[PDB]
Amino acid sequence: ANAFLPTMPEDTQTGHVLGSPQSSGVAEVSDRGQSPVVFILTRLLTHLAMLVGATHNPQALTVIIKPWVQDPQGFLQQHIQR
Amino acid sequence: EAELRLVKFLPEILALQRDLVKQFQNVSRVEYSSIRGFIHSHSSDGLRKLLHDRITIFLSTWNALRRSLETNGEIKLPKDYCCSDLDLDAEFEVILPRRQGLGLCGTALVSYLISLHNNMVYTVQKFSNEDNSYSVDISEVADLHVISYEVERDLNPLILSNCQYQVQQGGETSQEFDLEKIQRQISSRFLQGKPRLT
Amino acid sequence: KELLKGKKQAAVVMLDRIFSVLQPWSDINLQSFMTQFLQFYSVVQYEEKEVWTNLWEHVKKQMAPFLEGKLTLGLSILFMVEAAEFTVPKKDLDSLCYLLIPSAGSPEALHSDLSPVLRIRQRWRIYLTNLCLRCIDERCDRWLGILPLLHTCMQKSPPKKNSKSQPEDTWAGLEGISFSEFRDKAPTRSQPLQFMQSKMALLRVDEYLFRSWLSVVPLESLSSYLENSIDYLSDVPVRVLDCLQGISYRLPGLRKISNQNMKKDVENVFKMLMHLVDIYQHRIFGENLLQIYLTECLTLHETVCNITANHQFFEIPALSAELICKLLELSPPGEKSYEDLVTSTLQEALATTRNWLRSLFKSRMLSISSAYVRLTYSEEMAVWRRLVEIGFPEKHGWKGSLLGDMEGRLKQEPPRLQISFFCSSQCRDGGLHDSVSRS
Amino acid sequence: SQFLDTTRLVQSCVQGAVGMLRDQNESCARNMRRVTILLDLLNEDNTRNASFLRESKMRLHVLLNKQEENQVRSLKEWVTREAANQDALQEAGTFRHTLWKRVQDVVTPILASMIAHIDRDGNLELLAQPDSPAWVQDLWMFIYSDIKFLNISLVSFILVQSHMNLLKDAYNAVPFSWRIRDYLEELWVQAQYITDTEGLSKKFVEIFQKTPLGVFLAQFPVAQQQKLLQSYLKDFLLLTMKVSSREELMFLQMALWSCLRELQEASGTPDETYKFPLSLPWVHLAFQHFRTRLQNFSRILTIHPQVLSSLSQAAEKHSLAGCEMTLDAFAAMACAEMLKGDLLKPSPKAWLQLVKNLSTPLELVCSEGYLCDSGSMTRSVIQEVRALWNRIFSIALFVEHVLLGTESHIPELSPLVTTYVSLLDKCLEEDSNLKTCRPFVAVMTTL
Amino acid sequence: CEALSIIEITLGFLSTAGGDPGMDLNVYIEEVLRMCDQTAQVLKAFSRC
Repeated sequence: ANAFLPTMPEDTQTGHVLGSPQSSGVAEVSDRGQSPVVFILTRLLTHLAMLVGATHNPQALTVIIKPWVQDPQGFLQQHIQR
Repeated sequence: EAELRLVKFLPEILALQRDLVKQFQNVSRVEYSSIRGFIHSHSSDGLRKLLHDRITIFLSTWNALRRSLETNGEIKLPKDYCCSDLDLDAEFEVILPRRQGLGLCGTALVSYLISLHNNMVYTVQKFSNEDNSYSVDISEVADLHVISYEVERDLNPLILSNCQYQVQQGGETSQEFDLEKIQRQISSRFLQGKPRLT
Repeated sequence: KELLKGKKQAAVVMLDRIFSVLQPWSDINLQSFMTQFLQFYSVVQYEEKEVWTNLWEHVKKQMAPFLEGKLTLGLSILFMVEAAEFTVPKKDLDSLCYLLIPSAGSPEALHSDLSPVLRIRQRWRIYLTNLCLRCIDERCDRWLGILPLLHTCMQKSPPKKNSKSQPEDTWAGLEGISFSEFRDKAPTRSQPLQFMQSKMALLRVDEYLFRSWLSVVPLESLSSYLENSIDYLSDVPVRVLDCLQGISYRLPGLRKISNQNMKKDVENVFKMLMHLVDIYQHRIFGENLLQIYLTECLTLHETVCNITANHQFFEIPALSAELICKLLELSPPGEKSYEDLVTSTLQEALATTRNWLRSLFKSRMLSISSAYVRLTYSEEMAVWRRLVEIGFPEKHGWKGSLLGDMEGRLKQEPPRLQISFFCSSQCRDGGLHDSVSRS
Repeated sequence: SQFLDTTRLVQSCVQGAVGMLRDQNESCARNMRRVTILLDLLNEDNTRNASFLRESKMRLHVLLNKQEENQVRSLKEWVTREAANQDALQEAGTFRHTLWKRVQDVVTPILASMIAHIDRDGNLELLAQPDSPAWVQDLWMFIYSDIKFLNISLVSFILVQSHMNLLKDAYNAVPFSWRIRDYLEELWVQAQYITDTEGLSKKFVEIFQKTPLGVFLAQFPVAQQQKLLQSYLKDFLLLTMKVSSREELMFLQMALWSCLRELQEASGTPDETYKFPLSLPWVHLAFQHFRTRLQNFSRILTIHPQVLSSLSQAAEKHSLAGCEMTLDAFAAMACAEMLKGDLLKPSPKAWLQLVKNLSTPLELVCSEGYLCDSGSMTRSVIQEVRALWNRIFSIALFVEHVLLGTESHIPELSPLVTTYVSLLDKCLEEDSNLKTCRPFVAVMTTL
Repeated sequence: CEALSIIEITLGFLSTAGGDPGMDLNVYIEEVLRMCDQTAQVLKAFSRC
């Protein structure tokens, strides 16, 4: 419940503050102190364990993941595809 | 790399901001709601399409870069700015370059491009050159002052020109990146001979 | 003559050749025809009438497929006769203008689909304006249907208040036409009102045409224009703001009112405007348009008090104060911005009425001169009864103020002659608490 | 009318109008200067100042008339609104002084905004000079006497912004630099959208000759037109590129004059738009045809400032700026001769920074994409610039590869390789073309 | 009130420009910024400043 989740950007800003995966944005360069390969691998393992927890009780992933209100499954499928 | 791909579009958005400063040097008087209503409020059709091209460039750069600004920019800006994809029917005050409220979009974007460019030239100018005094202002930035290239025409053939193939007598194929030749090629075409922006 | 017959045959086959390329419909094709006709005119006993003889012989032919069973013919013949500077007959103004009238083009999306044909916004403007001024001679009936063409290839409608934008040519959107000798003449040509009765559907194709038709109609046929266009205002209850702007543009251009005819005409126009206000609702006042209506009715009051100077013409400011009464008594209460707004507009309106009353009463009252004491402005008590009887809200003034004005006007008279006039059968009609009689 | 002494009113409001203005807080603070200027030229003695009074009163008439249509007519009745204002009456004493203070406080921000629109960069002093010819004051009192060509919108401490980032007291020589520049660039965008890029110069000069500024400048005779043309050259270079000198600006003015004459020498003989070669809009055509070929030259004068001194002999020994845009080639030649004169004299390290900073512009000039077309002499000069830069750049690889290496690691080999620098220099002055056999064999044997 | 208007104008001038710190205020008022005669009373007041 509102924990500083791993591999998120930082200026705190808890949660899963990331946009739609069909974004025209930059390639998500690694943050404050980390190599890019460890960053994208840790992001991938993180999104896999949040999705495993998201298949059980999606209301807790609505109260964790910030912008949507509709569904967790397709959003994270697009993220795992990317 | 993906942010220096878009420094080519910086004199265009500075042409935008100079024309808006030159046109709208007022306060609480601009009565335009949305950008599309202002763009159709011009009679000379070439200037309409010119503003359309520059605003399409500005919206594409903004939709690209709107995630590093709130975590790496020095100007702390809120989250009601970059939580949507901007379009031609959005609000009009996002292009007038103010410094406190909702006009931090244009100013924060130009200042962050200047800060990225000046951080990388500072890294170059600390490693090997050790001194230079070449520094130009932001009043005469033409196209030839910013780091500009393309990836599918200008970056990929230089890097592809330095993958070296080595075959031993036993029979192998080792790919080696001789980093000195790629450094000398990348340095003496793009990122040497450039100013330190103020 | 035999070479000229071959010249005519070459002309008819080249005109057929450039009519054959007109079947694909794009601007890229249309750019080529101006290049083809310029080179055709460059290479051509050859008088200048023989060039126009071949052009006039074809143009009579394609009315027969097109009058019954078609915009590209009129733009093509405009390119062909602008391309030579050639006088047309008056009787051919009956046909060529009908080639431009956008029948079966009633959606505006089809006009935006026809827009990429005519993308350059500058050459055609001079072309349409010279054609308008060329056909402005006394046949002049069909040229009102060319206006929907020249109102779709430029900027949208400016919604601002009057005397801010510019005078009438920018609001209406003509900018090259001297209509002012034509609304003010001997109107022997009333065929525009029949043409506008017949061709009503063109009001669906844009927003400029109702405004430009308002600035072309004569005064005695303007009330008929508002009665024939009730249902278009039922479709959109915003164009009465355009009616207010058109009358506030049209009134001060007229000078002082001197006849009974203009009295009948302006009274008829004000009864139809009050009628079209009070039929529908305060849905006219929607989405915070009320302030602009208030500024327009104050400007309209100011421009109608400045053109009445005979005091038997009190019916017209009487109408213009019952109109602001009706628009005030319909609006919704929201806060105190509306309350300060209604107080300020009512104060300025009563200030305008009082400054009108001080403008034409530049002498005394009840000068005797005959031992048969009579008013010098003989129909005066009707003016005071009429301008006092409109019911403003009485938390404001209008009754503590104008009656005090009348009291200050009455004590300027000596008491003997005043009392002799008060029972002289010209202070008649004690009207059951008629408040000027209590005064 | 005689209802109010308007001249006394304007002269009273000048000081309070000018004292609210501020510049960018060091950019030639001229408040007392503007007071002296306006009070010298708001009189009725000269017909210059009389016509300026009549036109300033006409601009005040139309700007207050557009300003007071927004009023609700209870503030238009200003005498009655001010007599009901008790505090302003008892603050100004009598009634007529109170009314005059009211008209002064109305006119004063309008005059201040008017000075903020006129005095953009120094346009007033062109009236304050003596011995200025008829084109200066005639063009100044043509542009200021037109409402539609020169809009003045209105709005406290109002900001007037500088455009020329100028030196001490510039006073731009054309009477309005910025309005003609923005008008001609609007005309440029409309001209290059209407027609194609073949009759662009013809349509651009003809659409210039249509405008009222064009038919105003045509009745000037030839000499004032030419003086206006060199003045507009100098101010256009000060407007576009910030240049930190006086004599760099003279060489750029000859260079853009060479560009304009070159572009007028491009077409053979139409002689109908070359019945006006001495006209304003050619400047913009020259810049829009040659912008990189000027800007690179600006960069080759901004990184290396001393080479301009060498250019201070060059036009005295070549007599350039007559036929073709040639100053880039002599600046390239003078810069390569400066680097070939010394090779070691400040230090080897500072010589490497100076040659690596000028590597990019000097390599850009010797490319066939930059020099699209010119005469054969400019192409011949670029081949010698190519050869001399190939020699200097090969020396730069040799220095940065062996000399700083043996100055960093093993300081026991420098008096040998510093001799072999001169040995490679003596073997290479004859043939500077490494694409053939003999200098390649010579460099291998020397190594 | 007249004196306060005069000195708000002159402080608006003295703020965004330079000033000689001597030079008694009348010889600033009538000749430098060329101000006319408002009233003699405020000038007899400002004579010793």
